Amino acid sequence: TSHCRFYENKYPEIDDIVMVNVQQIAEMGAYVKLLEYDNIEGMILLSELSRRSIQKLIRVGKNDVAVVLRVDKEKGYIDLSKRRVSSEDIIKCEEKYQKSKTVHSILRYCAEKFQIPLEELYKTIAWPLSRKFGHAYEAFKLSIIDETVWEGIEPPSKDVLDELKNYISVKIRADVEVSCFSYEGIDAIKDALKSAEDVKVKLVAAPLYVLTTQALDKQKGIEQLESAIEKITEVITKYGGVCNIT
Amino acid sequence: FNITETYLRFLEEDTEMTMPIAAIEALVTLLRIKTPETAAEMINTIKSSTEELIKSIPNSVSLRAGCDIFMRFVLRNLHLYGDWENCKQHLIENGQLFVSRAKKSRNKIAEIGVDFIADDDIILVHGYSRAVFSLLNHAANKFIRFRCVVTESRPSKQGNQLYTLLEQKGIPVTLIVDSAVGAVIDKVDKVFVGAEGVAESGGIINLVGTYSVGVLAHNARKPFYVVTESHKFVRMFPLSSDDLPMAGPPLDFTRRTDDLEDALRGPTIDYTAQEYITALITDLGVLTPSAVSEELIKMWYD
Amino acid sequence: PGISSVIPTVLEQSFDNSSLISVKELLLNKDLIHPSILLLTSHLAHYKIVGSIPRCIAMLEVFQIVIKDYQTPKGTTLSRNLTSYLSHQIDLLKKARPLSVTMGNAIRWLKQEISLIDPSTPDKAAKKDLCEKIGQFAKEKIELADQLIIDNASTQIEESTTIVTYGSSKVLTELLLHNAISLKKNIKVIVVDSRPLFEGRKMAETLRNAGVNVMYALITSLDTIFNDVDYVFLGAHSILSNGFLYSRAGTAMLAMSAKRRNIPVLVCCESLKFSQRVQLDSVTFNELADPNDLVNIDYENPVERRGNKGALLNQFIKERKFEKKKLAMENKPKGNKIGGKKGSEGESKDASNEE
Repeated sequence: TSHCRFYENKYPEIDDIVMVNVQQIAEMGAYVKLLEYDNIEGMILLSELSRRSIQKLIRVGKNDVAVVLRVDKEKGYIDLSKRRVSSEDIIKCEEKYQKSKTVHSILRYCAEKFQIPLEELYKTIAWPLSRKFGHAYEAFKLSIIDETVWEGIEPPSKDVLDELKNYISVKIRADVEVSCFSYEGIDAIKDALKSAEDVKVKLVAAPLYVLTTQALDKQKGIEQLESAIEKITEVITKYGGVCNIT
Repeated sequence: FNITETYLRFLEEDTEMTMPIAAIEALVTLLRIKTPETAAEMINTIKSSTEELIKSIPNSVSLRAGCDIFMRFVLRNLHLYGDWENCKQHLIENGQLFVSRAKKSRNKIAEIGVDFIADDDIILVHGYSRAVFSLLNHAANKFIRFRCVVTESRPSKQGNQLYTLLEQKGIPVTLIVDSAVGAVIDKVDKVFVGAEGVAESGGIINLVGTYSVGVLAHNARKPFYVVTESHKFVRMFPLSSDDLPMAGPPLDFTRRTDDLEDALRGPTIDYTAQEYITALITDLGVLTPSAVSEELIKMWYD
Repeated sequence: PGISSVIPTVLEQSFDNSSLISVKELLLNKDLIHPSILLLTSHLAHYKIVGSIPRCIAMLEVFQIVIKDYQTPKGTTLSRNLTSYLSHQIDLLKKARPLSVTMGNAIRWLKQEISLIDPSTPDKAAKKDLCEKIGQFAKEKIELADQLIIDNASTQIEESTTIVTYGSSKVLTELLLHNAISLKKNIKVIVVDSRPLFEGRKMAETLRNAGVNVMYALITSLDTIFNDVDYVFLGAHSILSNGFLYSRAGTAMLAMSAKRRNIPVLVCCESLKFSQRVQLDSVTFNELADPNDLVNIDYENPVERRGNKGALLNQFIKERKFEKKKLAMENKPKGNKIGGKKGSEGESKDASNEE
C-alpha cells in the first residue's frame, strides 16, 4: 500500500517548497496529489499556474514546481503557488523532490518482504535519519560507506536490511577455452581455480569452464575478470600448454 | 448559512434586483463570512453551494451563468499577485458594486436601444425581459410613436401579465394568440424578444414559443430582435433543435386515461439557431452575430 | 531532379484549375533523398486509410527520423542545406499528392524552430532536445487535443443514439470506439462511401472488429436510410476564415439532406486544421486525381475486367472526371469541437487570432 507522508507532520507550512503530480484541470485549478508532502489533495488556482496558450502547458501530465501558501491544520485544505518560486530555487526544488522520491523507493521493499504496513516502517526510520541527521538520503550514503546511523536504532527486521543492502550493491559471464597438450595439467587447473574463486566457478565440459564474476558497483567486475585472465596465463606457460580466454 | 433560502426571500421584491444579480449578491454574502483569505476552504465550499443550487433548480438557466462570471472575477482579482488583503477587500466590495452595475447598464441600453424603434412602427413583442420593457417605457418617455401587439405566451400565462403591465403605461394594445401569430406578420414592422439565455453558437435560450416566431419572421423577411442585460451567457451549445438541460419532461407520451389528468406535457423551453436573429442588444455595445462567442472566449480564456 | 510534364487523359474543357499529373514507379531521381520520404510519397499516391489527420502525424514522424539521422557537416552549419533539403521533400510530396493544411502548419513550425536555434551549440546536444520538443508538440497539438475532443463530444451525444458518418477520419474512429466500449451505449452507426476510395468501408471494418451495430451505405441510397438518424459527424480537413467546410467527397450532400431533414450536423476538428486562405465553391482549388482509380467496375479495388470502359485519350470527348476534396456550405453545420472546447462555424477565425 502506497501512503504516509515524506516528512514528520501531516500538513505543510508557509514558504515550504513542494512537487505536485497533476490529477485534474480547468474551472478552479486542479484538485491533485503531491510527491513531496503526502498523497492527499492540495489545490491551486489557474492564475498561480500561469505566470509567463495554457491548455498545452501541463494539464495533468508530469510534474511542476510549487510553493505552499495557505494550510488548514484542522480537516485538510492546502493552497499552492507556481509563479512565486524563483529560477535559482527551482533547481533546489527538483533536488529535494529527487531526495524524497529515493526515500519513498527505499521504504517500499520493507513493506513487500515482511508483509507489514508502510506507515509503521516510515515512522521508525524517520527519527534519527530525518530529524537528527538532516535527511534520509545522506544518512543512507553514510551507512553504506561505514555503518553509523543504522547502529543507533535497533531493527526488528534484519533480513530486509540485508535485502536492501543487496539492492544498493550482479554477475558477469566468462568462458575459458582450455586446450592443453602438456604432461601435467590437472594440478595447473586446480591452481588456477584456487586463485580465481577465493566468485562462483563451475564445470560444464572438459575444455569449457564457466565462471561468473560478481560486481558491486557494476564496473568492479571488469578489473577482477582481467586479473583472472592474467592468473590463467601465468599458470599454463610453465607446464607446457596453451589456455585460450575469451 | 444557506444561499437557496436567501434567493427564496425575494418574492414581492424583484424588478430592481434582477434574478441573477440577486443570486450573485447572495454568493458574495456567503463568501465574506468564512474568510476569503483561504482559497482551498472557501472556493470548494462555494462550488458545493452552487452544486446544491443547481440540484434545487426546476427550470432556470441564468443562475448557473451568473455563478461563472462571479468565479471569473474572483480568480482575476489576485492575478497581479497583489496583497492578500486589498485584493480581498475589492472582491467583497464588488458584490454591491455588481448590483449597482445593473442600474448603470439599464441607463445605457434605454438610451441606445430606442434608436431601433423608428417613426410610427407597429411592434409584435414576445416574452418579458426587464431590458426590452425598459426600452419600451423610456421610448414613451422620449415621446415617440409606436403601436404594440401582445403574444399569448403560455408558461405561467405571460401574455396576460405583459398586457396588464402595458396598460399601466399608456400604450394601445390587443391580444394575439401564438397559433395565429403567422397571420400578423404583414401589419407588423418589427418583432422583438426577451431571452432567458444566449448561446455560445449565437442562438437563443427562450420560452414556450420563440423558435416558431423566428422562422415565421425569416419567411416574412421582417426583423427579429433580442434585447437583454449582459450576464446571460453560458458555455452552452445546444447541438440540436430539441436538446436542453431539464429537470422535468423531454416530451412524454401518456397512457389511456378517462379522468383526464395527464396531458399538458410539451417542451417549455425551445432553442432557435443563429441565422434567425437579425439584431441583438446589450450594454456591451451594439452587436449580434459572432459577438456572443467572442465575449465567452474573452471571459473563459479558452 | 525528377520527372515533369506529359500527362494521361485529356486536358478537359471544364475544370482545369489544378494539376492532374508525377512519379508512381521510381524512374530517374536524385540520390540524396531520405528513403522514409520516398516511402510516404509512394504511400500517399495510392492511399486508402489516410484523411487529413494521420497524414501530418506521419509527416512529423518522418521528420523526427531525418533529424535523428542528421549529422552536421564540419564545413557547412546546420542552417545551410537543411532548408533546401526540406524544400526538395515538399516538392516531391507536391508531385505525389497535394498537401493538407495541417502539413503546412507543421512545416511552418519546423522552419520557426530552425531560426530559433543558432549554430553555436554542440550538434548531439541540439538534436536530442529538438526531437523531445517535437514529441511534446505532437503530444499537445494532436494526442492530448484529440482526447479533449473525445470528452467534449461525450457530453454532447445523448444516450442510445443513431449516428451516420462519412470518411476515414482518425478522430471519429476513436470517438465511436470510446462510445461503444468505455461508455457502453446503444449506438447504431451507419457509414457511407463513394467510388474513388473505400474510406467508409475501412471504418466500418474497424467498427465491426470492435463489435458495433453497423449499416453500410452509398450516396445513391440516401433518401431511404434517413426515412432514424439523429447526428451526423463529418471528417474535417480544413475550415477556412470564412467558416466554409473544405472536406472529403460525399460530405456536402449529407450535410444538405440533414439540414432539410431537421437533424443537425457536427464536425470534429483540430486547432492545427484552421487556415487563413479563403474560398466559396468547390471549383476554386480542388484535389484532382487520375481517372485510373475509376476505370474498373468497383466491388473491391483490384478486379481487372474486360469491361465497357477503357479508352480516355483516343475517345472523342469522354471526360470521366472526379473530385476528392469538396466544399460544404457555411450555414449547414452547427457544432465544432477543438482545443478551445466549442464554437459555431460562423466564429471561424477565433482560433487564428488566438494562435
